[PDB]
Amino acid sequence: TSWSDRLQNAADMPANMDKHALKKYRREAYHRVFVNRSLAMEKIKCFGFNMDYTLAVYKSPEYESLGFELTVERLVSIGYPQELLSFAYDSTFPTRGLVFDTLYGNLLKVDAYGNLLVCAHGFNFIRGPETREQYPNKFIQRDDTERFYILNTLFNLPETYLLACLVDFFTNCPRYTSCETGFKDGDLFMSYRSMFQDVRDAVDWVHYKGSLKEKTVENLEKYVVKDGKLPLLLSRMKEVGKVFLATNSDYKYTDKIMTYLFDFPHGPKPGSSHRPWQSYFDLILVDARKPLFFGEGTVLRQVDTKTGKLKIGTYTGPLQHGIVYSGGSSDTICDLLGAKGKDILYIGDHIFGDILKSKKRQGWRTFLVIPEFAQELHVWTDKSSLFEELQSLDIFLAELSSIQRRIKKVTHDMDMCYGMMGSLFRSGSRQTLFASQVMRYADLYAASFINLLYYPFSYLFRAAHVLMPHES
Amino acid sequence: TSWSDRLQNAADMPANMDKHALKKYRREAYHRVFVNRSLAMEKIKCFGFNMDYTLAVYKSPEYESLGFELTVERLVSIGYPQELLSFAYDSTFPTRGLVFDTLYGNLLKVDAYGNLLVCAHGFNFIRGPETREQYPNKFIQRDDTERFYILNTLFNLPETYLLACLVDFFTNCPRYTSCETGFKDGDLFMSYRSMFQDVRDAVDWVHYKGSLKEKTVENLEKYVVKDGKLPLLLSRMKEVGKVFLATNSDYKYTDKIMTYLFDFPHGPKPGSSHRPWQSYFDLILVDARKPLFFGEGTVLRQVDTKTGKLKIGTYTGPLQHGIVYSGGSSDTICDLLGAKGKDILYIGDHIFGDILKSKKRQGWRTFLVIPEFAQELHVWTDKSSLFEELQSLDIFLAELSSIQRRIKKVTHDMDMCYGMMGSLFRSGSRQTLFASQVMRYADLYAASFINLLYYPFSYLFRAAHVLMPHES
Amino acid sequence: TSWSDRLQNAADMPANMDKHALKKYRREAYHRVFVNRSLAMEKIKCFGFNMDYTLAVYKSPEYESLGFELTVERLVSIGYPQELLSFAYDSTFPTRGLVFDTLYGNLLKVDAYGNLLVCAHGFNFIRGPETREQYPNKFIQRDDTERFYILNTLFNLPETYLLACLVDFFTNCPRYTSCETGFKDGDLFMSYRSMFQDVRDAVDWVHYKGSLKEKTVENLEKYVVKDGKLPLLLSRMKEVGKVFLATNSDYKYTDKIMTYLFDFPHGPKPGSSHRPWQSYFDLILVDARKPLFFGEGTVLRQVDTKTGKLKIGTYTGPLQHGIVYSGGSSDTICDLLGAKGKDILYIGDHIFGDILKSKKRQGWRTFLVIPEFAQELHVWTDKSSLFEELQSLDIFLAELSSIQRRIKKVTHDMDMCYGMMGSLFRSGSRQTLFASQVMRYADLYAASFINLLYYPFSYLFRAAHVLMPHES
Amino acid sequence: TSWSDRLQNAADMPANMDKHALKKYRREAYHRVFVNRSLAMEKIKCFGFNMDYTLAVYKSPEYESLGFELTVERLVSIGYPQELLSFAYDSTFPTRGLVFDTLYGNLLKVDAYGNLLVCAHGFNFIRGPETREQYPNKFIQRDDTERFYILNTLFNLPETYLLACLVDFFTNCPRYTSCETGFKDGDLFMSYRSMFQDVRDAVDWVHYKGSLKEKTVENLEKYVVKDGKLPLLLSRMKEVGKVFLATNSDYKYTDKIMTYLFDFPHGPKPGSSHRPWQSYFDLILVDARKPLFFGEGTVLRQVDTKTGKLKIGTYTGPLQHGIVYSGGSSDTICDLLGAKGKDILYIGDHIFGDILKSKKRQGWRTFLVIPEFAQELHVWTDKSSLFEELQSLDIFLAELSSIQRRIKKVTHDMDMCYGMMGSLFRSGSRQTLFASQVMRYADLYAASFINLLYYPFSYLFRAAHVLMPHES
Ligand SMILES: Nc1ncnc2c1ncn2[C@@H]1O[C@H](COP(=O)(O)OP(=O)(O)OP(=O)(O)O)[C@@H](O)[C@H]1O
Ligand SMILES: Nc1ncnc2c1ncn2[C@@H]1O[C@H](COP(=O)(O)OP(=O)(O)OP(=O)(O)O)[C@@H](O)[C@H]1O
Ligand SMILES: Nc1ncnc2c1ncn2[C@@H]1O[C@H](COP(=O)(O)OP(=O)(O)OP(=O)(O)O)[C@@H](O)[C@H]1O
Ligand SMILES: Nc1ncnc2c1ncn2[C@@H]1O[C@H](COP(=O)(O)OP(=O)(O)OP(=O)(O)O)[C@@H](O)[C@H]1O
Repeated sequence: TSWSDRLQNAADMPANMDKHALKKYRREAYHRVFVNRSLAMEKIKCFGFNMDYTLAVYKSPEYESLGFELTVERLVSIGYPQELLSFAYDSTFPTRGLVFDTLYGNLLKVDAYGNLLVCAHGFNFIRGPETREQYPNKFIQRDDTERFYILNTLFNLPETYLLACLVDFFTNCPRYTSCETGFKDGDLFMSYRSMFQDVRDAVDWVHYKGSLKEKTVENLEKYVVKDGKLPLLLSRMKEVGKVFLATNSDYKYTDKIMTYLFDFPHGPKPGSSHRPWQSYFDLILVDARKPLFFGEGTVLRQVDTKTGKLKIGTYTGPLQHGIVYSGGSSDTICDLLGAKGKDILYIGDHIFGDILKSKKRQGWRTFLVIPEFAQELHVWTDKSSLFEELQSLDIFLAELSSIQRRIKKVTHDMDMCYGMMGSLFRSGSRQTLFASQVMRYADLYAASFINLLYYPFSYLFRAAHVLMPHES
Repeated sequence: TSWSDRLQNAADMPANMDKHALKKYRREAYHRVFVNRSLAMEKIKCFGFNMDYTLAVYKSPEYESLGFELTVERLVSIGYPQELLSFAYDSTFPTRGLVFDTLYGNLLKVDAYGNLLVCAHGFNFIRGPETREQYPNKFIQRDDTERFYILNTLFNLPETYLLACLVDFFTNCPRYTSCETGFKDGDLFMSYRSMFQDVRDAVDWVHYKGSLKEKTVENLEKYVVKDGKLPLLLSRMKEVGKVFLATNSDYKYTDKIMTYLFDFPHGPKPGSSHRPWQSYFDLILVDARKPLFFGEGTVLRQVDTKTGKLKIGTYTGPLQHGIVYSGGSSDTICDLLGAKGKDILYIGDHIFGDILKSKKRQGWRTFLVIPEFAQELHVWTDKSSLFEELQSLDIFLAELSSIQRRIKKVTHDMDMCYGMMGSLFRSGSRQTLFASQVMRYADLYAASFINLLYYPFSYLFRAAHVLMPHES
Repeated sequence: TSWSDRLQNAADMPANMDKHALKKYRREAYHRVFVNRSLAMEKIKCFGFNMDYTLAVYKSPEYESLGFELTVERLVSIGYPQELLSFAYDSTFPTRGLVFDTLYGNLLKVDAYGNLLVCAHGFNFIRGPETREQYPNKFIQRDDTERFYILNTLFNLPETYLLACLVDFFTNCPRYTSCETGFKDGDLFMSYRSMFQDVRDAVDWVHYKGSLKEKTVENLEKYVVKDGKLPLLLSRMKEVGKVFLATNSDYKYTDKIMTYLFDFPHGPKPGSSHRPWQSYFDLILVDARKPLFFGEGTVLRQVDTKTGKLKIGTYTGPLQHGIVYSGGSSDTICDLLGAKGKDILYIGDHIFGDILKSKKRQGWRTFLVIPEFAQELHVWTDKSSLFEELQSLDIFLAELSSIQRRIKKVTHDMDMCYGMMGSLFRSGSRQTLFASQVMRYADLYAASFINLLYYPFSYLFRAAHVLMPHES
Repeated sequence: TSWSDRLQNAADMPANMDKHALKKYRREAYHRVFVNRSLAMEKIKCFGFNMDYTLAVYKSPEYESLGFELTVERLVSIGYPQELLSFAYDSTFPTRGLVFDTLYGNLLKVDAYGNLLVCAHGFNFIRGPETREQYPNKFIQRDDTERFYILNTLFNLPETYLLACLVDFFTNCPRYTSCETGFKDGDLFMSYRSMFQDVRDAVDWVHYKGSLKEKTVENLEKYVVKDGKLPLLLSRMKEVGKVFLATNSDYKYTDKIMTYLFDFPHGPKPGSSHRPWQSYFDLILVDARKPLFFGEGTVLRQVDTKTGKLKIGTYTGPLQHGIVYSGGSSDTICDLLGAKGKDILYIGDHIFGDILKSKKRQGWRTFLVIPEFAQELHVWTDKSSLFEELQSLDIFLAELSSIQRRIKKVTHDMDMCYGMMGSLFRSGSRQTLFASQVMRYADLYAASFINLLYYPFSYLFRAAHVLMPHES
């Protein structure tokens, strides 16, 4: 049971729009919208979306394995050894949000302060004392972006695992000599940094020049979650405000995916005429180039929706029915829809490029979709006893040696229930950088934005006020 | 009664080192150390200090008025109108941490998200609806550092007030025509941006080329808080670890100020031989150039402590008794003291240049001194009824029009008890950017670091664990 | 008769190595090496080459027309109008070295000071007075590289003509409205700058992702000059020094072209065994990335000459027989060959990326190949009477109105003998930027480096010393 | 007899404005204007000047020694050793235009290609073979501006000598150990780079914060050449065009110097009423900040000519009689005077900041004043026999070992007649970078712009056309 199994299970259920059924449904944690800062939904005048892993949730582990397989094949194609073909994607290893240290070739799980929570070299999980040789302060400088790469997105899950496979493979292959910063192969030296760049380039290649999109579109049922409640919720949003799409993907791929997402023998509700996906949007913008989109952006272009090609020149005209934009900036959207930032609820899955940047650069309201959250929630509630014991040990240790070794043991057993790299949100009692960024920049979050269907449009999402220590 | 009156009052009390007297003393909020993240003092091996507003707390409002007067005189000296000489510093106007908007000439109090809490043009406090003409989303882009300047330090309190005096003066003087972005004076246009730069340059000039330091040193009793408990606490720190000074000030001024701070007819305790201030430090570093200090820093130099001049060349030698450094970097300190970041408690007053940067760049532990906090605490406890009523109104409004107008009225009455720009930490129920940065980057904070004297060196400072909404 | 016709004509002649025959052959201007700075050939220890338009001279106008056709087809493929397919390359329009002004859409021929010599908007040649509206000082700022693009290479001849075709087409097509800085097409605006970037991108695409290389290699006799004297001269160079290749092209294409260049039923001389092209080189380096090559360069890689792919990792080994390098820097070559800069004669066709940069960055000696020079020389000698009359008019005008109008008329008639954009080297009595860069940075120049065959290896190439006005 | 002795000698002669006397006077080389590019004076509509070493020629060696003495005193004041006070400026050592190599501490005389002509470490002149250890290719990369500093101006003559004094002093002082890149002094290391920066900072300090200007103005007869022909030539320029001043100096100093320059008991000619210096200028601009002046420049300000202070704000008004500008850009001048670049003859002494930059950035016509040229001309004509012998040896050596050693010997004897660093313009038969920049960017040059007085305003300055080798 993967996280996308939970989501597709909830997607196969028709929407019971009885007012009592909704209030009861959103009592379960899997259907709730969780709130970091209070948000009065009645003030939202525009609902904005990205597409990938938000409207189009790619099924797991099939999609990650496809991306992994095509990336491995690209690396072999450019000269990596044939043994890469023996790799097989393993969804229990990677957790999202890890940091690859290109100097020493380690995957790191860190908190918001750069403190080390987990350190794996290949598949070898390095314990505290051994990490101090490379990390004397158990700490990394997050601003050293040349050295450290944060694997933010679900698209990064294949390469997260692949980086560890590669370090593991070169380390244990007798043709290579392991050095502090890479591998020696006779008169060739492969640094972890250049290896990382090859992987990163191959993932980009797979997405932009390879066959990933083609293989996705030829088997959409295998790769993309489909939910009849999606047209219903969007149609309700359009009744109370405006709806826009702003995706980094190109129009041809967006058209294929969105057509599939809306391919039901009916419109918003069973019994209604089917409507094209574009009719659900007041504004459609592709090739957004987020997060640059939230600053100067790029030149605003017009898509020829017949050919899927850009028309030649900068588009200077108005928002017209049927027009599709390419590029532009977030100001394009606000001007064309007559919106201010706080009028907008932007619904995305990229913690940095969608949520952090729209919040900090423009003061948009934010809803973070966390696709793995359906599975994380299941583990969290099933193992809440382990966490509670952890909280008790920390309290008992505060009043006071065998307690500290028991804290590490419970922490490990809890973390392993999530996978080898632990929970997206914490390791034991220590929060991750990702958890901290969610809390700070996502006003609302959930496994799926479809959970908004279970709340009335006048709903006041409420968070407790934050107080300083001296104020409480 | 200024905030420095509270501090000097607590400074005139001898230290009662009875173990029960300490535990009782630190029960009062004015003597507590407040905790944002747990910190086991037994792990601290090095105590580091800045000097200005930490070891040398400048008395208020005398010091701010002196800085104001010399800045006004410098501006008049370079050609500003004689009417500036009629200005008089007013400590009830400025609050620290405001943002000057150089485009429109406004002082802004903002939260961590750039939302507007207060907007004053000159001395005219602009209400919500009128601010939307210039701030359509009631929001500023904090990354637009060319436009927005954050007035972080107590040294910025004179210019905070002076900026408002100047906007007020040019606005109401018939020789000038007010425009959106500055003032027209015939064939001369003075933008708010160039006016701001003149003020900023004049404050720098006053500090580096003017008479401020000279006038301070000639009347240290008037301008600098003096506390016999300072040598005692530093001496206790040196018994359990190492002690270092890292100040942006030059050696000649540091020597004068520190000599005064230690000028008692005794050493750490009454009855003990007096010791020179330098003997309290394992490492003394001046001209630190923080925050660059916490990255590449500058070339490490050696001070000739006889002449107060730098010796010629880069210093390549070891840490020797009596040596004084200039420049260098935070790595200089860690290498020379054999410390890792988390071994260090760095005690400073600059939320950005001392605390944020040492935390994020180096993983140092941090203690933020907030000199005005003595007065803020007094107002907070005296007016806790107003805040409680505010909390109740927000709760009552959440279950549900005359409540919202009452919320704004209580918010104003509460804020005015702090001064015209309100509390350093909030406006009503909304936290400031400064409060958020304190919580995120200051592990400990207090009105004075002397409050550490009331805690044993094995003390475990404890903060509650942070949980995400779905985890609680 | 194109310039490559002259070259291939001289290539079909076997080499007469009789000492008197050589001295007599190099008396004709078409076989001379011309000298800007004295160079003692006996001091040259390494002969270095680029490949494109130096070793592999592409036949004209066939190769330019092929590049033009594929670029037009790429532009139409991305959405430019079908009328582009009616364009046909015209070798009489473009001269190399013109500057495209992306602001106003003009092709400019300039001198080294940025003075305007010729200005064409589309195919409309703008006369002096009309150019002053856009160029008030008849002058462009050459450092404004965002605005002005210098079309340095023969590869730029197709796009030189295509830019003029496009400006001409959009200007005279009634669907578009001509504006100062581009064309309006309803709600789309196409600036000259974005049009230029489309052209530039399409030329790059044609070379790197399109079919240009493929179409060249499938008909090498049509597209590439072949000369049996090339293996002979290289073999003689290797007898007295070292020989290296440093090309921006990739190994697969280099191998195909060079194999063709050496595909004779014999080696250096008729009767000798054929040798593979690689045997003529002590060092072979592809993917050079000049001019960055002459600074930090890129990571040094090793080519797997079986697969044509790079081996994985940085190459740390020594110069071995049969090894082929990729990337690296000019220091790679100097270290591996044990050469200092002035030991090296580098033979290239890129006035900026080969000659200027190797001279200024490294102090290499330089030989500039100018493929069109064979034709320019023919016109120069045939029309020397027109130039002489021009020199006389300038002298007569200096002793003194109908003379000035006659100077412009002779200047035009002379220039048109070269083509519509005149001589590569001048317009009338005014030298071009290209001529000035040749004189300053090319120690030697000729239509072909094969002209070195007509000089003994001890030859002292001599240039007259330059004197200041007061020194003569 | 210094170069300023020649100039002041020619300045003490009244102007004989008889038409025949002028034509005869400008036959002597000392009164000629030398021509690199033809210039029709009738086309010049604006004459522009800098002040320092152009209008105000500082007497030699008195002014250089004053600058040297104050710089040494500043260095000692900040901690350099007392032995510096034993230095005495020596005008026979420095030549203008040398390059200080901050890596190895050498003064270099180079040609335009970075080839080494002279290399002195301290006062030790390093011969060819010994220079190859540090300069393997006898070549420096001129674009390595962090390493190499070109000493362009006469203001740099004191520090040119001082750098050599310092290297000499530290090398031969037993307290210091000489290393490749600087000097070790126990636990202090002084790199040549930081030593150079101290010198550069001290020269700036002397000019901007020290007593150099004050000491100059208190004895103007000692320090500044005064010529009654200066008001006459400027008055004649104003009769045929406009005249402007654009100086990097401030107004207070400009006013003092210019008042002295015009302090005669008469105006342009004996017998005429004296006029204030400002009346000779249509436009006066101080604080120009050249060469940035020739790009974006700085904010245009207005000088209050009563107080010598800037008025507050940007000046938006028109060119008015009596107005004085500060800052701005070259476009300010062109707009206000209604001039295009080629209408302007700009007369300056800074080969880079005045001449090169105004030529390349704006297409101004240029006149380079070379104050030492009066003395260089004397030596050139007196030793023309040595140069002729040198030319003969080079020719004789071209037809062909004892000739080459005789070429070096004649080259040395010729160079030493100019000073220890040889001629500004060459070393033997090799031209300097400075000579090359003069030829390329100075349309006209002379020891003084006063030489323009000997030419009628319709004069056509003529230079021979430049031809490529194949064109002649
Ligand atoms: N999740 C992320 N993905 C990619 N880049 C990020 C992410 N978070 C931060 N960055 C960027 O990485 C750089 C270094 O981050 P740094 O920790 O210095 O600042 P920060 O993110 O503001 O830290 P904090 O979380 O303490 O606010 C910054 O430019 C920041 O914008
Ligand atoms: N108190 C401060 N004083 C001066 N500069 C600051 C302060 N706080 C942040 N900055 C700097 O101002 C710039 C813009 O801040 P921005 O809000 O973009 O990032 P941030 O400070 O990381 O935000 P956040 O508080 O959301 O983490 C950044 O370079 C940041 O480091
Ligand atoms: N033929 C060329 N092709 C491409 N870029 C060039 C060429 N010639 C010069 N450049 C670059 O264009 C920029 C602007 O040239 P600019 O005229 O400012 O300097 P320059 O080339 O040194 O001039 P000069 O010819 O007077 O020496 C510089 O960075 C220069 O290196
Ligand atoms: N006399 C000078 N003084 C100061 N800087 C200079 C001088 N001459 C050139 N420069 C600057 O130094 C840098 C390096 O010069 P470089 O030799 O790379 O270019 P260049 O001056 O165009 O050379 P060339 O003389 O061959 O045209 C450039 O930015 C150039 O503008």
